[PDB]
Amino acid sequence: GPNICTTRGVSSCQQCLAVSPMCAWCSDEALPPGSPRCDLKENLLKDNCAPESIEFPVSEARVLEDRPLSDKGSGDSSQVTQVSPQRIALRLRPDDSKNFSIQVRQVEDGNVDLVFLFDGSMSLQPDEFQKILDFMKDVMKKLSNTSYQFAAVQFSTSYKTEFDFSDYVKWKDPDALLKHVKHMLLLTNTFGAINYVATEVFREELGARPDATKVLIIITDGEATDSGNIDAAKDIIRYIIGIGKHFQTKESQETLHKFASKPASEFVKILDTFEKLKDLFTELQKKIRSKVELEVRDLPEELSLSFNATCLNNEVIPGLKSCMGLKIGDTVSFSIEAKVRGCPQEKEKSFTIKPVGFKDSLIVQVTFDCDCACQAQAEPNSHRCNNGNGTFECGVCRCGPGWLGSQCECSEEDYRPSQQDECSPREGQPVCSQRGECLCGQCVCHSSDFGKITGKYCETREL
Ligand SMILES: *[C@@H]1O[C@H](CO)[C@@H](O)[C@H](O)[C@H]1NC(C)=O
Ligand SMILES: *[C@@H]1O[C@H](CO)[C@@H](O)[C@H](O)[C@H]1NC(C)=O
Ligand SMILES: [Ca+2]
Repeated sequence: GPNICTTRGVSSCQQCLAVSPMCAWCSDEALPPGSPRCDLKENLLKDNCAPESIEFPVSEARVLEDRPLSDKGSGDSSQVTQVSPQRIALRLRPDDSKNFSIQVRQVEDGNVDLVFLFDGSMSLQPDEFQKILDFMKDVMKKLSNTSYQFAAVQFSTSYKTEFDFSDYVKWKDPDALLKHVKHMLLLTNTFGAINYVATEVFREELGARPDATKVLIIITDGEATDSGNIDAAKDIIRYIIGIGKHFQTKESQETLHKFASKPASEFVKILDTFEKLKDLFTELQKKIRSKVELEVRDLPEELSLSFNATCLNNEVIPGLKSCMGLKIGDTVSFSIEAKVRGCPQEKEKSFTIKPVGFKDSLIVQVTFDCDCACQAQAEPNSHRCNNGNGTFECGVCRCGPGWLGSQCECSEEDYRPSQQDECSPREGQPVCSQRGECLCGQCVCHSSDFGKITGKYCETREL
């Protein structure tokens, strides 16, 4: 049962490869033109196509850089490795796919650049504002000897950095970092405050680490008094904590959703009192650095990925690019499939697959294997195609303007292949009255200076 490679009526080696990854092509030259050309390599070999003429590329995945994951008890010896492998060379056929895998293992503490964006509006009692200050001092005192880095920004009507990352690293003293804070006692411009942090606090000159996890703890006691968008803070993991009587109604709590990351059930936290601020972050802190999540950069438009995750105790979750509830030294893995659509023009592209908050990454160098190697001697104007009327690449003719056929001979389109038996009017007769040649199931009459020959079967001579 002639399958996809044979059926599609292909006219060259390139679109034969473009039919399907399983298709191979024969370029024998010496072969009855109406023989099969695009088929599986086994079927091509089953007929007597010259075995060395067969073109059958195969997609492949080759590991280039495969530093092993670092173990627990790791000194910075050529730095630590948390993603393996780190570079892979992918070669893909037209519309083909190829799987690969990566192990991820959090070897190090986990670098987090955390910003406190705390409400300083007029609604806060002097004690409540102090509870917020002591909350931040508590968090920083509890995390002094970790890879956490802290910045704090008070916002009301205005936005003010009380200290940034370079200030925290330099002093490491929560009391001294916050001693100058004066309660603003004004409005609640949450939109502009989040934009301020995203562009004016998360900056490398001010101590921010470019590969660290960006976290935003927003503490507020009322709805925002400004408006706009926070597109500039899309790359920051944003928690928001609404505290007090102004978030009693579920309506008021829902206004906070657009400020926090998704889903709101994870990143929006509602409290009735400021006393519960100590215990609340204690639980938040457990989900900040306990999750590996794959992040795809520079993925070409013609490429699509699918992920199957093995997330501790061999729970094989199809669809997931993340695993949560991880500890130091745990190892997870992801099976990744990359399918291309057709064949892009730029034949070499790269992209990155990286865990959020990691410097380690997997770079995937892609090359698309679409052309046939028999473009070597493609013989334009070949004597196999009516002398000039066709280019002879890969053992067949690619017909120039006008002409058609196996050899570029049939000129005016026969269209419907039908049969050569439509060249003689009845079963046993010779074709074209013996005054012409059957070309693509249609008679083409012998030319003579003695007179024209016409008719469907070249029966009429005009002397
Ligand atoms: C800070 O914590 C790390 C974590 O083990 C420890 O190795 C280091 O000695 C601590 N520093 C001080 C000054 O205690
Ligand atoms: C994910 O698992 C499904 C079912 O086992 C399989 O069909 C698919 O190829 C897998 N994908 C990858 C990228 O391994
Ligand atoms: Ca308020």
